[PDB]
Amino acid sequence: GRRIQGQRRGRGTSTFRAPSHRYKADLEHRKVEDGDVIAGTVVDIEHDPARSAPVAAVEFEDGDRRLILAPEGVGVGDELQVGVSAEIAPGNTLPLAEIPEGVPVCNVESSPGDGGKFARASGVNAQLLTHDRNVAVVKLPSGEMKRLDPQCRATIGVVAGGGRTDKPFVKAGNKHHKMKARGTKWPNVRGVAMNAVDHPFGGGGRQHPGKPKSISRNAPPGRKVGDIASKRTGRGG
Amino acid sequence: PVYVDFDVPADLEDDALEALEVARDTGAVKKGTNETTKSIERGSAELVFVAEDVQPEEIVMHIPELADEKGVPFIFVEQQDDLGHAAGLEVGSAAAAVTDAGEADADVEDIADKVEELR
Amino acid sequence: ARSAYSYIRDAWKNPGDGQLAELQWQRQQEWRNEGAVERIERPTRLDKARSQGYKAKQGVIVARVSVRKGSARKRRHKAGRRSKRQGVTRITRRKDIQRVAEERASRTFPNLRVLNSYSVGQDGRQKWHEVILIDPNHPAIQNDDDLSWICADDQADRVFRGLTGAGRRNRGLSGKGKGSEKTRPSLRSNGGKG
Amino acid sequence: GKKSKATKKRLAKLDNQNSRVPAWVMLKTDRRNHKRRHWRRNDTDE
RNA sequence: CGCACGGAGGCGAAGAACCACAGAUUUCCGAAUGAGAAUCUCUAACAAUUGCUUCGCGCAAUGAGGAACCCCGAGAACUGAAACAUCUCAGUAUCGGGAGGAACAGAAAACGCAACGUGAUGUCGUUAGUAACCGCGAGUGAACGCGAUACAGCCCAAAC
RNA sequence: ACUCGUACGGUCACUGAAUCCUGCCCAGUGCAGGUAUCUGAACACCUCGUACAAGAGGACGAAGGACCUGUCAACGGCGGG
RNA sequence: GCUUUACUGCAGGCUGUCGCUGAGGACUCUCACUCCGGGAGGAGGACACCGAUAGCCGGGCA
Ligand SMILES: [Cl-]
Ligand SMILES: [Cl-]
Ligand SMILES: [Cl-]
Ligand SMILES: [K+]
Ligand SMILES: [Mg+2]
Ligand SMILES: [Mg+2]
Ligand SMILES: [Mg+2]
Ligand SMILES: [Mg+2]
Ligand SMILES: [Mg+2]
Ligand SMILES: [Mg+2]
Ligand SMILES: [Mg+2]
Ligand SMILES: [Mg+2]
Ligand SMILES: [Mg+2]
Ligand SMILES: [Mg+2]
Ligand SMILES: [Mg+2]
Ligand SMILES: [Mg+2]
Ligand SMILES: [Mg+2]
Ligand SMILES: [Mg+2]
Ligand SMILES: [Mg+2]
Ligand SMILES: [Mg+2]
Ligand SMILES: [Mg+2]
Ligand SMILES: [Mg+2]
Ligand SMILES: [Mg+2]
Ligand code: NA
Ligand code: NA
Ligand code: NA
Ligand code: NA
Ligand code: NA
Ligand code: NA
Ligand code: NA
Ligand code: NA
Ligand code: NA
Ligand code: NA
Ligand code: NA
Ligand SMILES: [Sr+2]
Ligand SMILES: [Sr+2]
Ligand SMILES: [Sr+2]
Ligand SMILES: [Sr+2]
Ligand SMILES: [Sr+2]
Ligand SMILES: [Sr+2]
Ligand SMILES: [Sr+2]
Ligand SMILES: [Sr+2]
Ligand SMILES: [Sr+2]
Repeated sequence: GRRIQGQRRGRGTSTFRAPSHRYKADLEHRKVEDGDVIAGTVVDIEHDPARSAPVAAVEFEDGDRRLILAPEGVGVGDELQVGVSAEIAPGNTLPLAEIPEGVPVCNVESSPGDGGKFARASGVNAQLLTHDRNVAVVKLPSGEMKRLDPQCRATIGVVAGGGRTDKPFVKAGNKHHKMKARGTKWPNVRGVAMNAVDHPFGGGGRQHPGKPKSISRNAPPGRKVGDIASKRTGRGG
Repeated sequence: PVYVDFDVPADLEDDALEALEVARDTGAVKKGTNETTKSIERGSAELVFVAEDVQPEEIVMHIPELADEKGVPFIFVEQQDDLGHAAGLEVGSAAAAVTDAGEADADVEDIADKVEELR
Repeated sequence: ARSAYSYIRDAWKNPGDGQLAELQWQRQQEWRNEGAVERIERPTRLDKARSQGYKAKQGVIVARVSVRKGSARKRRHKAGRRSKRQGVTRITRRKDIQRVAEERASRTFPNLRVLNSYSVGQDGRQKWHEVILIDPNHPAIQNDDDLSWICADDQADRVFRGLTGAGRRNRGLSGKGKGSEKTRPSLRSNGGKG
Repeated sequence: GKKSKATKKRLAKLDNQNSRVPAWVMLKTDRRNHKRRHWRRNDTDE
């Protein structure tokens, strides 16, 4: 047949790419040697085209203008501290060791000094639970207990822009606009509505899949469609 | 480095290179790794010199183990160009050998003894 | 008596034993962080270099080349092919890694001509070969009774035409009798059946 | 369309090539411009 | 005073025309090399990669072309098998790299008419559709030797 | 590439606004988890064999399979008497 | 051209084994190698990646 849509994706053509040239900043944490004497004042609160959540413009003590991931409640004029012995205030970045247990945290690092990987979407938060000299157990937004290094930096508080998923898109045009700002080809034509040549579920006199939808993990790209390695399907049982 | 099992002090090296300069003007010396190796094999070697900055380490690699099974004493020199100048050459030398010393026999004897004590 | 050279030779008979084992473990760490073709002042294997034709003279260059390990890096057929010609994984190239090395070297040095090459080891993913290259234009060679043959017009780009020893060995030209019916005088003359 | 200096020299040449075979060549050879190009009917390069 | 038999005019015995060899000139783009560009332009140029090196582009090399031939790599399918998969078409077509006026080969870790024999290598004739291969199907297919052509044998590494 | 992205994400599919709802079936097929036991290739190892080799047999045994379980808004099924 | 539990194969995924690969049937380590860090240094670690081979799945493709 012909290569399926998921195969055209990896080629990285214009249609499947993200409008990077229209994106503001790659939100990473500031690189401090040691100490704490790094503080800044929030100049502006901007809209980030990349994640739909707001982003805070901060100017530091050493005169560095960089955008940072905005938590809830952080406004213009406010002072945020970054360092080891930073004040345990919402919006401050300090390693997981220094942050007390049972406190909601965002922009958590994987390997210490990477700039933040986990809990970065609108209104989400990671929960810090257990402490040790070796490990800091953080409960990520998916409900998974991630065992992390205590030297991994994290910003205190939940991410701003919460409850975005609550209000519906209502009309196709609103989805259109959102998708034109992301790295996604939209709209989605069902495989079952295509020809046999185009997709494993294409063909027939009526629209139904050919074989069962639950595909094996070992399936090759071109065949791996539908329910990928499903442990189960349905709602009941 | 791989063939070096002991660090020779700067003072002991100064004595050794001084003894080599008077070994050419009185007795006789061998210049070059090939001529050093043949001297250890023919038994006509009293004291053998080997440089520490030899790249590749292969050229000189064999001297420490060969001298041990032939009873010939050896000493390490840090630089290659200094051993060449000491043997009386414009170029450098990876290894030099003293084939029968001359009016330095008493100095060479003590240098051979200072090295054995340094293991 | 034994030459000093014979000791470098005897060491390289077993590159995984003795002092050389430690020397390779150390040197390869620096080599892996070097380029594809790296010119070096002095050969790692002096005996082999001299045996192959190297002289510590002007216009005699040596370079280390790293080429990847394994079979062919081949693309699968995008058109109709019968079962026999549908292979990708088990296909190997007709030129050995030593020859790929010699060629990469001669291209980095468009004025020089390949004299010979030799293996200097491998790790789990790449192989290293040092190539002796000669300057046909330098008078230090044009007057050398041992190396002036390489200055002839017909020796131009000799590696790409398989005129190297590694070339002639890979072309199946070693044997003078039985088994070399389709190799001598050339593979092309024998309809490419070698 | 905007023409360059080289493009102009070429168009200038093509216009000159479009002139008739002089009256005297007919008398010298004792008896046709095969490269007759029209602005509408024919087509130039570029 | 070309093709080219016009008109006007001119050149040649100061030996023109014409032919041979040699030299002068030889715009721009072009490997195209100071940088850019649909043959033009902008402000000293071996651009790039190398060798030597006075370590300065100072001295050099490479690049691209050529009817086919030559050498080194990549490598089909139609087709034949009365289907077809191994096989065949075929190491063919086509593609990548490269040299020369010819290429390649070449002075035995050969042959093995087994000998008390031959004596570098190509090529030609033959050996022979033989040996060998093969859904042992269709098909595929040498060599040693022999007769010729032409002949030519040497240099390193190491020992000292 | 997704990605100046990080689960309020984005990938892969199905259904097709709202409203009222969405029953029963895991035997087959698919996917996934488990598995005492059975089955499960090559390397190495052991036996025979061969002055060596081919080769024959054994031992151990991965994924997978057998077997068990989960799953139908997974393929689909919902009859005869 | 297209389909599949048609024939035969080819990619791909999973898995064992050999090489890279090191010190002291379960375990410790650090020196190769990998990743994070601008750096100091940190995480991981003889595994993973890669090369090779074997078994299973394999209309994704011929
Ligand atoms: Cl969305
Ligand atoms: Cl060459
Ligand atoms: Cl004979
Ligand atoms: K065929
Ligand atoms: Mg970022
Ligand atoms: Mg939605
Ligand atoms: Mg778009
Ligand atoms: Mg749709
Ligand atoms: Mg349709
Ligand atoms: Mg299909
Ligand atoms: Mg429908
Ligand atoms: Mg339907
Ligand atoms: Mg066919
Ligand atoms: Mg020929
Ligand atoms: Mg006009
Ligand atoms: Mg230019
Ligand atoms: Mg047919
Ligand atoms: Mg038949
Ligand atoms: Mg054939
Ligand atoms: Mg024969
Ligand atoms: Mg519809
Ligand atoms: Mg990296
Ligand atoms: Mg098919
Ligand atoms: Na060259
Ligand atoms: Na063959
Ligand atoms: Na026109
Ligand atoms: Na001319
Ligand atoms: Na030039
Ligand atoms: Na220069
Ligand atoms: Na037929
Ligand atoms: Na047919
Ligand atoms: Na066959
Ligand atoms: Na069922
Ligand atoms: Na058709
Ligand atoms: Sr970074
Ligand atoms: Sr980041
Ligand atoms: Sr269908
Ligand atoms: Sr239900
Ligand atoms: Sr030197
Ligand atoms: Sr050339
Ligand atoms: Sr027209
Ligand atoms: Sr002859
Ligand atoms: Sr079932």
